[PDB]
Amino acid sequence: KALFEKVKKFRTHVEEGDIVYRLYMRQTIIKVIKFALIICYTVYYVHNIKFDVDCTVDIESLTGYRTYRCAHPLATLFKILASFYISLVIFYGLICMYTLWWMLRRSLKKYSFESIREESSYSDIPDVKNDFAFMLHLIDQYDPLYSKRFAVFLSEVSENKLRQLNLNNEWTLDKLRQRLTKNAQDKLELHLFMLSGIPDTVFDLVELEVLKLELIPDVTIPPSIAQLTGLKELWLYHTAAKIEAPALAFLRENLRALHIKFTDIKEIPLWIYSLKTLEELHLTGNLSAENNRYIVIDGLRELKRLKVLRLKSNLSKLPQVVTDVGVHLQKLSINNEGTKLIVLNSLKKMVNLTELELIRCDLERIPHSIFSLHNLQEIDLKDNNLKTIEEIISFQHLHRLTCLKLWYNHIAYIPIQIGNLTNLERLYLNRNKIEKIPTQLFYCRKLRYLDLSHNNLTFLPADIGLLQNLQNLAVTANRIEALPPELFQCRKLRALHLGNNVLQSLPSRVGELTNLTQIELRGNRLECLPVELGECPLLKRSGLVVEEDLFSTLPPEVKERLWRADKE
Amino acid sequence: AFRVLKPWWDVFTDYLSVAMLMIGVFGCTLQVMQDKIICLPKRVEMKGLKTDLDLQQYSFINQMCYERALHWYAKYFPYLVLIHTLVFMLCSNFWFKFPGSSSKIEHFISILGKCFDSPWTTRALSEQAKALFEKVKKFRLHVEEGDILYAMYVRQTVLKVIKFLIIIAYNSALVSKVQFTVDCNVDIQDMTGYKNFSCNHTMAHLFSKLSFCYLCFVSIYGLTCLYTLYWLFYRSLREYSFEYVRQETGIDDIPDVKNDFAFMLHMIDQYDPLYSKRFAVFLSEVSENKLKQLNLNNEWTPDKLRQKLQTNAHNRLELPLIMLSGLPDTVFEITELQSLKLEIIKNVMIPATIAQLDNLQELCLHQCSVKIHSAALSFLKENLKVLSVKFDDMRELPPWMYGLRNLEELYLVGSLSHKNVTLESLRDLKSLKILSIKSNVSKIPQAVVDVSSHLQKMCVHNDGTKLVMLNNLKKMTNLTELELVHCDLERIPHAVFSLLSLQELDLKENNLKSIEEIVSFQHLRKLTVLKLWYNSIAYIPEHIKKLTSLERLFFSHNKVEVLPSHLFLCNKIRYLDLSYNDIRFIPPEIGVLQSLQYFSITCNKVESLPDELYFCKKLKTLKIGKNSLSVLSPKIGNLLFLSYLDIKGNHFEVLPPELGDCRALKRARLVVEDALFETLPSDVREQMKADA
Amino acid sequence: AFRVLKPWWDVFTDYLSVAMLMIGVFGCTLQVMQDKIICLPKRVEMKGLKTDLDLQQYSFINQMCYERALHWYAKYFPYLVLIHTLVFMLCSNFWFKFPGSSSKIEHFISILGKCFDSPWTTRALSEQAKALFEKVKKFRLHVEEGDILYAMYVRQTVLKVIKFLIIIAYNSALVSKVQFTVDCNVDIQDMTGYKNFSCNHTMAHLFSKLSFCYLCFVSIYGLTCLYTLYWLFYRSLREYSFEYVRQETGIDDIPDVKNDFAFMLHMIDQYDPLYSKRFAVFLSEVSENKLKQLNLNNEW
Repeated sequence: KALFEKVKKFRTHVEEGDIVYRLYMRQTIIKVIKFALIICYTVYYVHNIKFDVDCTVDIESLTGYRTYRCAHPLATLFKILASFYISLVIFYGLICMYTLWWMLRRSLKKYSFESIREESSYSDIPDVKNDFAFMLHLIDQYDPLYSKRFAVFLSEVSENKLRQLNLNNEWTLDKLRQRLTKNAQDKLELHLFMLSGIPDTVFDLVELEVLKLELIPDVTIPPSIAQLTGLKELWLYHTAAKIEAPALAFLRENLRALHIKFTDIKEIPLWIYSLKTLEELHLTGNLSAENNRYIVIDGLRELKRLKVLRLKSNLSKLPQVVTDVGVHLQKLSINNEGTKLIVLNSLKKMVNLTELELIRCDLERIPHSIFSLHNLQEIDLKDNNLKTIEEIISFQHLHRLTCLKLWYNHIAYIPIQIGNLTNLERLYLNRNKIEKIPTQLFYCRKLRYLDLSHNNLTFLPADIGLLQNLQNLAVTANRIEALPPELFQCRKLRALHLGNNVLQSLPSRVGELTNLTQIELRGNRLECLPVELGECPLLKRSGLVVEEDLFSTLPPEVKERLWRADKE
Repeated sequence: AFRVLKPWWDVFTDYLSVAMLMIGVFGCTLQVMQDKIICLPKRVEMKGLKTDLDLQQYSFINQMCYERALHWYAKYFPYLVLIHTLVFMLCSNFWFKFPGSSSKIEHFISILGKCFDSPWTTRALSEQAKALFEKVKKFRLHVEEGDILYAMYVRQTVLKVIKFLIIIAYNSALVSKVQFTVDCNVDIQDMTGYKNFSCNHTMAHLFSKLSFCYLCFVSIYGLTCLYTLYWLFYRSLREYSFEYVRQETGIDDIPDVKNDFAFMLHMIDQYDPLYSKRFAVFLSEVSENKLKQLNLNNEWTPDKLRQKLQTNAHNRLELPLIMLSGLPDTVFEITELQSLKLEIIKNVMIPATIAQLDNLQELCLHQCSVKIHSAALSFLKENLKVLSVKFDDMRELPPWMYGLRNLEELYLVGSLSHKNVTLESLRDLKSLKILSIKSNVSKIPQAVVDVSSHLQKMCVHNDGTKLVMLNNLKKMTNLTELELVHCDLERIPHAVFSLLSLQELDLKENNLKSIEEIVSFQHLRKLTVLKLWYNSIAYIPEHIKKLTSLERLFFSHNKVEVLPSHLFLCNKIRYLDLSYNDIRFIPPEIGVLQSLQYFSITCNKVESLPDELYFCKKLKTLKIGKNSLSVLSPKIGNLLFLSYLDIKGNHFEVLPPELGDCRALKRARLVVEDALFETLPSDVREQMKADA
Repeated sequence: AFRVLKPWWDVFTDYLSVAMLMIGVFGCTLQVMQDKIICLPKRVEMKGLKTDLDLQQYSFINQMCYERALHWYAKYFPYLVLIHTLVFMLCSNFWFKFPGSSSKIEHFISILGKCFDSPWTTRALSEQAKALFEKVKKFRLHVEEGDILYAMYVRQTVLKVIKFLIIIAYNSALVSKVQFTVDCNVDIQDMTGYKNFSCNHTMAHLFSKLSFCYLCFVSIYGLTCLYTLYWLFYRSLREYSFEYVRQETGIDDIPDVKNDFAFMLHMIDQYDPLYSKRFAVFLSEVSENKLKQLNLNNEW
């Protein structure tokens, strides 16, 4: 890895330069021209070295003589030396001309580098620029193999493989074992997030039940995923991952749920339609397209075993393929999260549907097609800006109408037609502006759970004793200052969320709440806690949400038993 | 050590010096072997011209004319060149043969080579290096004070230039003086019979050519010297400014250097432009922070954090920090901590990893300059509910703490006024309910009025400063409990009278004496708690009877000499603190205090207690203290609810056994002398100590 | 071992000795090859002055007059320079060539290198060296009982200064004796018929200037030796108190050193003050206690 780092550093440093090439070219030019000059003038002047010379220095006042014949013994020897030296010069000049001609013909400012990568299929061996190609060519002149021995370290594939090896070395099965967690679904989860690649060791922990992937760059599933028997649900967040055929075959029968969170359409692998045991599918992100919307998801029809469906895509039209595949869907969830959706009457064709959730779809009204779903039992229409809900009378059609949610809306009044809807067992209409509770609401005696918090309600009708099946009610952030005695007539009331109201005093009949497990009184304008609150069998400090000062009004024995049950 | 200090001109000068040494030695050798003068007399079909002389006479004449006629510089040219080359070599090596500065040079070479050799520099630019960091700092502390090396190099270059100039200037004139031939008219006549002599020595013209070549070499030498000196007299090497490392790596450190470091760095850059880049990393402060953080993260273990994990004061899982240089990411792996305490930790940068600390509501900072990331700031804005901050000179205060809209409780320990409070606007603290400030604030800030629309409890406990402006405290509409300590007020303010929602009231260390404004405290019909701690109070008005809402009373450490009867009129008072006062007698009206559950008169002159004091059957805490009591009544056996009793330091003789009739009272809850407790029976003392 | 025992003046004296040795060799070579005395009878249109003498007579006259007339100092001067330079080199090397003190010198060099090489010294000033502490204390038990090394070095310095003084003293008087010309009267008459002879040898003036340069070098050597000897008898090298490690590092240990140890520390400080500082770490009792505490916390 440090070698790769130094390779990148050196490529940045020297690939630009083109300095050593220029200096060597200048030196070669100097050598060639100097050889030419000496081979010229030395051979010009070679003849002057002669054994016998004739000199007339004209010294007669000292000698009397004028002319002299003289002998230089080494002149033949110096002629031999000159011939030998100039032959050496000819050899040097031939070598230098060979070098310069080869350099000019070569054009070695860019290393071709394509033969080696073509032969070894190492496509990541780019041609390097000057001051790197020249030296590469020189080393090839010394030894071609040394080029390849460096080429593999300019190979990005090799660098990625080395990094993957280091990734596998780093991970220990124990760290993944401690990294295995339990979700809210009691499923062993190993969520891999911002991880470069797959370490195959994760395939040894077959106990993995849910795999969640986020910000993992385009990995490919190796066949060893076949060792992960317990995987049933999958979560992939923003990954255009690939797969292998054995992996696809294993997931074709060993996958139960799939969840995808994509920013772009391509982040969905196309082999998803080949998984035939998929039952729950979750998709997050804008899949909206123009003139080809709901066409990329056309393969859902191939997902015969698809039952559950969660959508978070800000859609405005119901997909055609989703409508066609809804024949075997038992639950459909859409979260347009602001975008208004038009059913186009295409929601009734999924008669097998049992649950339906449309949160923040800005419906503003109930289309009739919802009532056509005879198997529908629960329904949530949160943040659809619902002001008038008098259409509930058509809910007489649904004989298995178990629950309903219309919270986070503009509902300020309760239509009486809900009295027809006796099949209801739960209701949640909080975050609204409801001010009164009609007696007719108490005609749905099957009601068991309620959450009417954050409303203008200021009283509780005496007909609460009618709703004996009720066990949980929330009225937080309301104007409640009085509690009817009939509130205590439901002896099976388990837990209550009554905090943050204007309740002056709590009636002593709280002791009648024998099944009272959890109670919220924080924010109430209470002064003294009733002593009968301390006689409830299932009361605990955890189930007692109330301020300490108001709680201190309770008898000390009540406090001691509360703390003892807290420790036990 | 011996190669990295040599620029190109140094190498070229060294080569020229070697060539000049060869020239001088070869000239000396030729002078030794072949340099001889042949002499003949000058003045006189051709025939011989014999002068009838022998060979020894020839030799003597040659010696004499060589000594006389031959030019001295011509004879000494080889020695001259050798001497000058020796001087050049000696002065060129003397820079590194000078041990006093050569030690610094060698240390610089070692540190530069080690720093360039360190891979951590390459890692950071993208183990023991940290320890190596130490040496670098040591070096930059000791060697920046030098620069004598630079002056020495300047002196050496100047001397070399002067030598070259002199050599050229005089040898140019002296070269023409020599000739192949020569003549001498010495008084060899009458010793040989001849005076005029024509002579010559062979090596003359060859020496001339060699000298011309040597002078050209010295000319090139001087040109190199001039280039070097120009580069020395044009760049001002006294300071080296990087201005590229800061731009590239974004590290504003490595600001500059002294003269010596600049000289060495310039020489390194001339030798190689990248070794300086690799060397300056260990001088970088931010790189040093990166190395320290990495080493600390590797050294730290989450197990030690789990062990040091504890509960804070406000029952939250706290992870105190006492001395750290940064944030261990392992701390971010501990998501279960409900509190976090930082003490004396400067230069704190919180990344987005605070999102891991999901279950966090209280943060304790003690003398820490803490900066966040926008992601960390957002996570704290939506998750931080309690905050504890200690600052000393306001330099550790993070501005973003004023942007927390989910913050509920705030703790400050640090002066603001340093006369107005230097407080930023408390506008974004949209959930601030509790505010406790420890400062020396002079006037109450307007910023808290920006938060009083939902603020519930504001407290300022100064170190004795006198609170001047009471206008803002009148605006505390949503205030519920007010605590003012040591505010040097000396009088009851008009602002509290404008705070009707007050349920608790504190006037500790305010040194009040005349407290007759309880009529204006009847303006607070919710005044359940009112404190008058550490005051000069000695007088209780009748009108205190009008506060039926009173449920807790504090009058400890006051000048109250006699307590009045009307003081007992507020029956709803459950807590009574009359300790550390001048109270000697307890009026019997205390009998009406049936609901009174606390009564402390510790360190008073209490000499007797009426029986009606025992009529307070709900008294679960009784603290008489070191008073002047002499006897204890049996009636205290009727206090079946008494849990804590303190009568230590009194003059009791025998304690009545009826003390054992107090079921909730134990030996731990009873403060008596050894002899006092010994007066209790064996069964009573055993029941108080154990279950017998 | 062979490098850090040389202060700046020691290296200067080494260079001076090398120059003097080379000059003596050059003079000896010149004497061997070319040094010859030429002699002619002195007492006597201008023509030749033949004295009807042969070459054998020429050589014999040259021999006899060179043996007689030329100063013995002049003839032995290259040899004298060579001898004195050889004595200087021998006494320079003998300080380390005597095994009895050379063993202590080698042990000191090795222990100083090992101690300064230990990075725990830098750790304290900010592994196995703990055991090396024993050698340190063992070393402080052994060489501090010496100081005869100091006496030997003082003897060497005194002898070198004495040699320089004697060389200057008699060479100054002898320098003016050499002359280019000379005369000799021997009973070569009735052997050759002549008695008076004027003679000269070529080397004379060149050797005179050579002697001038040699005497200048001897003067420089004397100045260097004088500086060394003066420093020996001014700073009182028999005791060395650091007064810097104790003040800087805050360690009240390292009380003092003995004569030999003080002399060694003085010489090292002359070479480099910092090596002595890094070696003083292991003489520090506080540091040694800290290292023992660190080792004990590791081992426990």
